[PDB]
Amino acid sequence: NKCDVVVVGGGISGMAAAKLLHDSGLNVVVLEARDRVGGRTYTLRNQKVKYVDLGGSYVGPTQNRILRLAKELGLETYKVNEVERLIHHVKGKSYPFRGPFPPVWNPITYLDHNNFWRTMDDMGREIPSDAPWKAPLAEEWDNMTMKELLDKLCWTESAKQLATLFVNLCVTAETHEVSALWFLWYVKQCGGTTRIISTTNGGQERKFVGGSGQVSERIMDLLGDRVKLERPVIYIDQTRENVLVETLNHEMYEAKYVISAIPPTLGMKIHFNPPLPMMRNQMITRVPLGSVIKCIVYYKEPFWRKKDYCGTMIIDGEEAPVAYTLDDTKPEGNYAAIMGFILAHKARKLARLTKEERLKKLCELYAKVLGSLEALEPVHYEEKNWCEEQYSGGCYTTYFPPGILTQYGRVLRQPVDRIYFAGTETATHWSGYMEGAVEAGERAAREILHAMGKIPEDEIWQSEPESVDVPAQPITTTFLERHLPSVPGLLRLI
Amino acid sequence: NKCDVVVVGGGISGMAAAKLLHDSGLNVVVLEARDRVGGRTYTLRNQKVKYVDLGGSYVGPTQNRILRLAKELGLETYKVNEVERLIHHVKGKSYPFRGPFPPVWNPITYLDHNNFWRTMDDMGREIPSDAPWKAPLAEEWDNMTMKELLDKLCWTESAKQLATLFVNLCVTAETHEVSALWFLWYVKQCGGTTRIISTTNGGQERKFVGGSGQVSERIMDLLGDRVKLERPVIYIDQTRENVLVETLNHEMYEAKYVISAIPPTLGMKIHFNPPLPMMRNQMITRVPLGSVIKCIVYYKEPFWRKKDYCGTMIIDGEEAPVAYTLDDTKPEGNYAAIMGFILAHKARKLARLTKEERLKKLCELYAKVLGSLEALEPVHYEEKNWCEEQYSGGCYTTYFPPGILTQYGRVLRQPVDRIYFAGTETATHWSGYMEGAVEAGERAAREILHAMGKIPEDEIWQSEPESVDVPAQPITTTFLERHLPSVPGLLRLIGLTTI
Ligand SMILES: *Cc1cc2c(cc1C)nc1c(=O)[nH]c(=O)nc-1n2C[C@H](O)[C@H](O)[C@H](O)COP(=O)(O)OP(=O)(O)OC[C@H]1O[C@@H](n2cnc3c(N)ncnc32)[C@H](O)[C@@H]1O
Ligand SMILES: *Cc1cc2c(cc1C)nc1c(=O)[nH]c(=O)nc-1n2C[C@H](O)[C@H](O)[C@H](O)COP(=O)(O)OP(=O)(O)OC[C@H]1O[C@@H](n2cnc3c(N)ncnc32)[C@H](O)[C@@H]1O
Ligand SMILES: CN(Cc1ccccc1)Cc1ccc(COc2ccc3c(CO)cc(=O)oc3c2)cc1
Ligand SMILES: CN(Cc1ccccc1)Cc1ccc(COc2ccc3c(CO)cc(=O)oc3c2)cc1
Repeated sequence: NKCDVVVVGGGISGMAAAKLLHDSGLNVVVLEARDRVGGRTYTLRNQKVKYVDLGGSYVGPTQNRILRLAKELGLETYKVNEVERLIHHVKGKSYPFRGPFPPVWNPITYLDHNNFWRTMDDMGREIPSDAPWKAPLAEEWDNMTMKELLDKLCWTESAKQLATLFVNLCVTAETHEVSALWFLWYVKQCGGTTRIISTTNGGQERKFVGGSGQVSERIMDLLGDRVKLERPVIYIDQTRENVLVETLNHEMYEAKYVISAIPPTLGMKIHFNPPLPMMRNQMITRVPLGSVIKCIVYYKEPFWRKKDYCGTMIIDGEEAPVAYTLDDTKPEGNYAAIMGFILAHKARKLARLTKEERLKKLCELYAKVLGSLEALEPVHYEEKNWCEEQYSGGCYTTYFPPGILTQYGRVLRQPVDRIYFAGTETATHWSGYMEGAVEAGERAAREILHAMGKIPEDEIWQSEPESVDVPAQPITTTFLERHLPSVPGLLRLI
Repeated sequence: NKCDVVVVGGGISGMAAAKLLHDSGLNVVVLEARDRVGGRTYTLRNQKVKYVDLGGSYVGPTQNRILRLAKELGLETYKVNEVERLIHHVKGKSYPFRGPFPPVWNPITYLDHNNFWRTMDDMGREIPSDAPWKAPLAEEWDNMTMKELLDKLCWTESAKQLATLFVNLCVTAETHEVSALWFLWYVKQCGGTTRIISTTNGGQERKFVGGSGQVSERIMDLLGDRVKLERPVIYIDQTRENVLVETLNHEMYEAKYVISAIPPTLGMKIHFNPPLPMMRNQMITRVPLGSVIKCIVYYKEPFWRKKDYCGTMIIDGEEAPVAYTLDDTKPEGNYAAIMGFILAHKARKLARLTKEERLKKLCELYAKVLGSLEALEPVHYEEKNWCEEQYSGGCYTTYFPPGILTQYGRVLRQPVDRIYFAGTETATHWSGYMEGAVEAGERAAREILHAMGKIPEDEIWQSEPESVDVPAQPITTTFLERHLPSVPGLLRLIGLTTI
């Protein structure tokens, strides 16, 4: 019935918001559509896997809010295995390498590849994190897909395939589907190409012991009966003195304020009175989520480490179901496993198959990439197709098609009367990640503390001290990386 | 509570479906979200306008189903005024012309222009109406925006600017927003470039006496109390023997089948049990509608006719609020009016102005374009911003961004258990129009008649006799239009001849 704030959605963002309001002395209710909390994080437990992250999993340096929240809740991290060599599989062959991205040996291709990622970072430096529509070339860049940008920029097929794989892996969408402006903002607001792609010293450095689902679960433990499971919100009425929020199971919640902590497009599942203003009414029809099946094959031992492979595979080409993998073995060396993503159009394609059919295809691919018959002998398999989730819409995050971010992007976090907007999509650092979810939940919470007169405006956005446990090292470039010419640049000099 | 078929949506599609099902003996209920039927058609009546269409309005040759439905309901059509000259306004100057598109005198530009719409129609013939994703180059065309297609095809800026305006007018979206495959399909399934753009012998030839809103209102008259206004559907449960459909005002309806006759993305407003299959689940987050404000400025007299202007203006330029107008004078010659569209990014930009400020900007534009100070003397104004409609999502219709139609297109009208899909977006001919609404509504109803064993499979898709009142002149080309080279084709002829 009555409270101070109703939070819609019990993902990390909603939970982080609810925890902050609760800790400040307000009465909060969290309305969650599903029979669980965690949303796009989900940790499955059984005896075969012990625990496995089937959704969001990795955290790394510069993600200081999720690390502080998780540490307070009593969680600890361990490092993803990256002691041995990475593998780039291209044109049916495996090339082992060390470092964040595969070395290029052909000198023309080297120039072209080097220029491409240098250029993504250069372009990013002109895009404000909190307002990408204010980039000097915002409209130009927003009216191009990433496919067009890559066709203009890449002179070699081989750099273009690498760059395409990069886009597919970062945002689980095809290059032709996404705005260039949006994608370039996305990379930049994670701290750039190196930081976004890297395990060591990057976004995939670490996992939580026991799974990331414990973040949402432990906050639920704190809030007790204030969290209502299987309460999908259908109706929010703001015509009266207090805000009225109705659920599908026929309950009514009354509050001074609401935090919407759901993906923007899932706003469509709610009937509003009065209707939303025009820009938000259209925006929420224009912002899909990507497509991904997360797949984990278990083995008796981490047999790849014997061949001096870490388990990371970057896999080129149309025929491979999986483009990217990481070692998902536990810290102790047991429950050996490879984690792989079936991305974008391959997710639509292979979802038709049975679970056993997908396992066979993955095992045969890994046998080829890792060069071991051991890969043909899985002891267990887990997978989740996030495309089929009614209350997520896909994974990892919301992508913006061409034209949308400049026309509608301004309204993402704009309050609608007494509704404030959270969700990772509204963050300005690591938006799309669990880190963004924390930033956005806590920021929306503090917007409401400010509307209530409890805090000054300058405390709505709060900086975060660096994690002592997971410090950031500088991102560096070499002299040659910075000043080698592009392919057209070399041509002009001839 | 109990019936044979619940129809969700009381637009033309829903009402056509419900009418067919009722006439064949079944017990139907229509659940409509709004306090009125008609959806994206809406006829306003007051003493200043008598009546005016603020949404869907025009019908034309080849739209035989809406013409038949309208005629059986006791409606009549009249011709939109195209007696005098059209105007093309570009770079601040007005160029009167006759015929469907502004003729191009600069020969190079002529070749480029000619080639552009010829290539639109050529590519269109590659694309099956009922399965655009089966075109031989479906993938390549779908992975491209219309902006990229026009940048490759137009060797002159003037052709490119005309092509851009064509896309904005047809689908109320920017060239960079829409899939090339989708747009080429959309045009082809309307009968091609000429048919879609034309007043005489095209989509905009006629209007209903009294407004298009009467189609929905008259079917509601025939169905009586079976139509339920202010029943937004929130929940559809298919787990039991009978389908359960729940509304926001707390009513439960129980049926054998459901027709969903709402724009695909407004399917998001419904919670499904069991959950939708993956492909539909994602598809309905990927298919927005366009952006338009429809504006009608009333004048003492249709003063433009006296200058030998019919009232049609094709207006190119960033400063121009309105890109296209038609004469909206009553057939009796009174309530003189100009109907205009504010399209795509201009809808967004100008929505933040007041009604009075928008009227002012339109008048100043019309005055310049028509060369007439009388345009600054309006007697009345009406407008409707469709972008602000919770239960439409925009107008005229749904567009597909790059990559969506090939990946998700095949599930648009794929039934989900005992839910069948209508709405104009699921039609194969004049999808996006009132015609497509009628086609899709009647087809979905007949899918259900087949499921119930009342008709054979070959009667689901039914052809439509040609209107005797609105006969279709065929679309013809001249020899020169068919065989004149493109710009790069001419350049090839030049390089070859000089060797
Ligand atoms: C799915 C996924 C995500 C993911 C990733 C891999 C996959 C396969 N890998 C990641 C990673 O390694 N590291 C990382 O930091 N993030 C990763 N991601 C993304 C990450 O999981 C997400 O950014 C994050 O979990 C998003 O959190 P947020 O709190 O913003 O959103 P959410 O989890 O979707 O929660 C929304 C909740 O709202 C409920 N809901 C939806 N509709 C309603 C209604 N109408 N009423 C009530 N509740 C509603 C949802 O059920 C959900 O719980
Ligand atoms: C908006 C517009 C449309 C239009 C046009 C100009 C404008 C500004 N010009 C046209 C023209 O000149 N000639 C023509 O043939 N078409 C033109 N268009 C398009 C035309 O209006 C539409 O194609 C057509 O009206 C679509 O009919 P359909 O029946 O397919 O779709 P609808 O009208 O949107 O009806 C949907 C109904 O469903 C209700 N609804 C929505 N959600 C719910 C829920 N959850 N529960 C119950 N009911 C729901 C809507 O309220 C609506 O009545
Ligand atoms: C193909 N690419 C080329 C390249 C790109 C940029 C700069 C230099 C070279 C190398 C590369 C290496 C590793 C990656 C991995 O990137 C990600 C990005 C986001 C995630 C996420 C998102 O949360 C989850 C995850 O499990 O793994 C990820 C992995 C991408 C691209
Ligand atoms: C700019 N263009 C150039 C061109 C386009 C194609 C072939 C040759 C030249 C000419 C032109 C002229 C008129 C039009 C008008 O097109 C439409 C399309 C759909 C509608 C619709 C859709 O319902 C409603 C309406 O009131 O007006 C429309 C008007 C478009 C294009």
